[PDB]
Order: sequence, then structure tokens, then C-alpha cells
Amino acid sequence: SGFRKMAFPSGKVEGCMVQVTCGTTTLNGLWLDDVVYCPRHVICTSEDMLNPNYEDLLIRKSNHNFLVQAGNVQLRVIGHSMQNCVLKLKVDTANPKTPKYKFVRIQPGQTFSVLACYNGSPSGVYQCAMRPNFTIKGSFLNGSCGSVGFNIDYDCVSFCYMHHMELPTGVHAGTDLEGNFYGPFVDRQTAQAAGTDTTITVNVLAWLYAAVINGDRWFLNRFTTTLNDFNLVAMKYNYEPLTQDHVDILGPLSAQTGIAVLDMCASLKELLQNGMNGRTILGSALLEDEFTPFDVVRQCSGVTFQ
Amino acid sequence: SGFRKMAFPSGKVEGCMVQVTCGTTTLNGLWLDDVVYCPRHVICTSEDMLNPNYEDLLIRKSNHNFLVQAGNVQLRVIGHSMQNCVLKLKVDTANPKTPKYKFVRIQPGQTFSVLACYNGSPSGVYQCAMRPNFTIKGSFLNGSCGSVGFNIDYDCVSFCYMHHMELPTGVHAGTDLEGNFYGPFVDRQTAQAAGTDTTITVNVLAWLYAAVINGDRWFLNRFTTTLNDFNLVAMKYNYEPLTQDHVDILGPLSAQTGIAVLDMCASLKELLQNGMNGRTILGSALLEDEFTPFDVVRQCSGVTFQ
Ligand SMILES: [Zn+2]
Ligand SMILES: [Zn+2]
Repeated sequence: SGFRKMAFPSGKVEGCMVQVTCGTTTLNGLWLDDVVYCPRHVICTSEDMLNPNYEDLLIRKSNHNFLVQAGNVQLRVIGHSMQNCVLKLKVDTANPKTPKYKFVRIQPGQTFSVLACYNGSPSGVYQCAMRPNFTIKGSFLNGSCGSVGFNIDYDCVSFCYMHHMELPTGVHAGTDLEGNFYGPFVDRQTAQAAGTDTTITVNVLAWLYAAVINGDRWFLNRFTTTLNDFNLVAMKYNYEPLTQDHVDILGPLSAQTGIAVLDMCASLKELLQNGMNGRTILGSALLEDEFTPFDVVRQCSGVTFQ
Repeated sequence: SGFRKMAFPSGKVEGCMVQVTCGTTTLNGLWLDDVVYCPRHVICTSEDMLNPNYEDLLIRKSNHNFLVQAGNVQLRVIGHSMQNCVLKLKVDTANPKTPKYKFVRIQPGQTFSVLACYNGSPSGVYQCAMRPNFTIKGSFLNGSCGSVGFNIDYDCVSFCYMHHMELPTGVHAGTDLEGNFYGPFVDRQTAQAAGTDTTITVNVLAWLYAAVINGDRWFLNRFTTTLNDFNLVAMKYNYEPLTQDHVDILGPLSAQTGIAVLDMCASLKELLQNGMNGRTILGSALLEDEFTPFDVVRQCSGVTFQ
């Protein structure tokens, strides 16, 4: 029993973290097989980030300008190229600690673990979610760029996020491992406002199921609702509209607990309209939306990873 | 910027996890040098846990009855002994992945990371705290016994917790790595009620400093207080009494932010007496007490680990 915000074990990713330095700028890179992936703004000075022309800046860089250090060992760079907003540094040595891995572009509402790193060294691991407005709410100080987000399925690490930017509002933006930003953001120090931070309804419901499974049940009520009726309430409270696809994904949790998805929606409706009256659910005083239905099933059954 | 509940990178501990089976019972062990540490109730049947005589049960076990598997490899057990509530299985092979390590018995209010494991395989990592009543609020399903809690200082893993028991109230009890339970709990399936779950005042204050550093400032007020006056309020709200030792530990955070410890206490006093009026601090709608002052300084400065 008990339910915690839980990150994936980070060892497989720790073995892939390297330091990348170009000129006066040092951030983190990801070493997989014989390629190191890092944010392209490693080639920028602080002044460059106001309006960088990355293709022109990269013309002034050669392979030997990219200093790559894996712990104490220096890696030899034998090629470099830019793919969207990431650089791919080809090195002459395959990472012997390369895990089975994939690159995946995640959807808003999906969760992943972040291994915060500085100077190529891991600092901590935590869980977060791709917000509907394509930001993440992380913990990143200067030097953390190139830290990555990931999911693990048994023995395969699916890399989904590379950190690039902090918005002036303190939220975070980054890319997939193909270098494409999530959302409209760009690797330029400019005005970039985030859209509405909408709540991930299907994740709140999954978390309510997790609560019931663990004995927090005070919020269950005698009511039901419909998708269209619930969504009128979701709109009022800046929740994502619930779809039948979401209802289907919650099916296993509905089956396990015997609480129909729409009955749980009616519990959520009352919590939105009335608040939590000074009480808590799973140690939280607000509705938590960074557990997916798959996260809940995983933690409530005890799935492991090779 | 940003502040997250962050666990230590778990790779060093992942390399120490093994599966231990005795008879029909399987849990987790910790393999360090040529010793495997696990809960002694691995020798119990479910029936035994109502009133086990561990010394009598262990007389019926030989070295070959302790099956120890590190991933796919079987370890050869060449000796066994009981130390308090843990078993020490001597094996014929030193763990080649043994990190620099220490065993430490932590104090209530201190935090640590837990690597939840099943069948010797890591499942997830999360942060938690030793509660003042010597329980922890974890995420442990059947099979998770022998999972460990730990802190990391640069390259040295300080192991502080081994999981043994879930109380009927759903909280968790365990031992240090010398086998001594935290608090009054015993490895017997009996009536064991936990004392008052008191809030860790010094940690709440540290977290308020973290909030200010990150721009959440609405709760600062025009007031101050004294230690004795604040503690009258702490008592009313089941908070730990604040001592001058706590004030001293918060000194660096006071110095950095320019907010005197007792002024922050007056902010906390008002939050306790008036609530949070439907607002949030660092994404929480309640006062968070599982960040230590050292946790806050670490995450706000970006310390890493070899
Ligand atoms: Zn950067
Ligand atoms: Zn057990």
C-alpha cells in the first residue's frame, strides 16, 4: 500500500551522461552508441542567444572544438551535424553502457522521469508530465541543459525529452531527441509566453482510482454524470475535455475497483465544484494530474525493469 | 528555477539489489562486498509472522537454503548470521558493482531516497522522510521487503533504511542496516499503532525559503515572532518544537534570502492560523515537510554526485 510520485530507476541513463563544452559553454550530452546528442545552443555565447543564426555559428566550429568528457575520460569527436535543435557529435568509441533504447515523441499529458545533471554528473531524478501547453514544470538551474527525460519498459529506455530553455515565467521547454521542440518554443532568449496550463483530466481520474485502491475514499458520492455533462464542468475549470478514448484507457482501473468511469467523473465534478473542504487525498490537498492511468496500474501492481 | 521532490540517482544502489529466497518466501537483498543483507523474516511463512521465534526458525536453515540471485546469476552462500532483525548472508563473490558506502542510522525528520524493488529488480525511486513517530510514508507492495533507503554524498552511498513491515494503518516500518527497527516496531504481524504524526517544522521552514528563492512569495508578511511564541502555535498544530539548533541550521537560507528565521516563522504562524486561502506554494496546497534544509540548499545550488 501507499502511493508515491515515483521516477524510473535512473541507472541506465546515468551511464549515458557526458559533459559537452564548446568555447566557454558547458552543458550535458547523451552518449548512445557512437553518438553524443546535445542542445545546439552549446555553440552560443550568452550574447548569441538573443538572436542566434545557428547555421552561421556552426560554420565556425570544427570537430576539435567540441570537448566531450565522460566522467574522467575524453571522447574523440570525428564528426558533427545539426538536426533541428540538437547537435549529433560522432565519437570514435561506442558507449559500453548503452542501454537498449528508443527515441519517442510523447503526447501532452504523458509522464516521464527527468535525470537532472550538471557538468555531465547526475544530481537527482524526479517525475513530471508534458503539460497540455507543451511546457514541463521541472527543476533546472544553469548548466542543466541537455538533461533528458525518459520512460523505461523492462529493459528498453525510451528517451522523450532534452532540456533546452527556461521561460521567463519559470517553466521549462525542450525537444525530443530528434531536436524538435515540444510546442511552439524556440531556442532563442525572446518573449515566449505559455498558453493555458490546462489540467490533465484523465490523469486526475486515474489518481482518484489510485486513492480508492489505497483506502482514501471520502470523496466517493452517490452521483453519476455523462461525458457531455462532465465536460461542461471541465471547461469551466480549465480541465481537458474527457473523450471516450480516455474512458476506455481507464477501463482496467474501473474493472479492478468496480467504480464506473462516469461515477468517478461525478466524484471529480463535486470536488471541482465544492473543493476538498480542508481534506487530503493521497497526501495532497489538490487534485493531482501527473500520474497517467498506466502509471497507476504500474505502481499498484509492482512492475519492475531489467 | 523550479523546485521538485527529487530522489538521488539510483544507479549505484541498483547494482546492489539481489533476490533472496528461503523456502517459499522471496524478497530483496542488498549485496555489498561479499555480504548480502536482507530482512530476517525471509525465513518465515505467512503463518510464522503471527508469533515467530526467529532463533528457533533459523536453526532449521542451512546456507544452501538461502537462494540468492543477482539478475541471472546465482550466488554461492558460504555463511549466514542474524544481526538484530537482519540476516547477513556471506557469499563467495564480492559484488563488482559495490559503491563506496556507509551504514547510517538517521534521525527523525531526515529525508532519504527509496529504491522500490520486487524480485530483486528495481521498480522506481522516490523521496521520503523518517517521520517523528519513526514510520515512513512509502509505496510498498508485497515483495518489496528488503528495498532500501539511502543518501548519496558525491561518491559515497549512506544506507539508512531497509523495509520490513506495513502497519495496518498503511504506513511503513523498517530497520537500519544493522537490523535495528526505527521506533518501537517489531517484525511480527501484531497490533502496532503509530504515534502522532507530527509535522517537521524545520523542514517546512526550509521549504518556505525554497519557495521565496523560486518566486512564490505571497505568504511573506509584516510580522515577526519569538521561538517561545512560535512554539505555542507549533504545539497547537502538532508541529515539532523549533529549537535554536533548528534556527542555526536554517542560517544559510536566511543569509541567502535576507529573511530572518524568526520572520519566516511568523509567515508560517499566519499560514497555520489562517490556512492557504485556496492558494498554492511550489505547486502544493499544504505545507510540505519532507525537504530538509540541506535538501533545499542542494537543489537550489545544483550539487552533483560522482
Ligand atoms: Zn542552456
Ligand atoms: Zn515481508
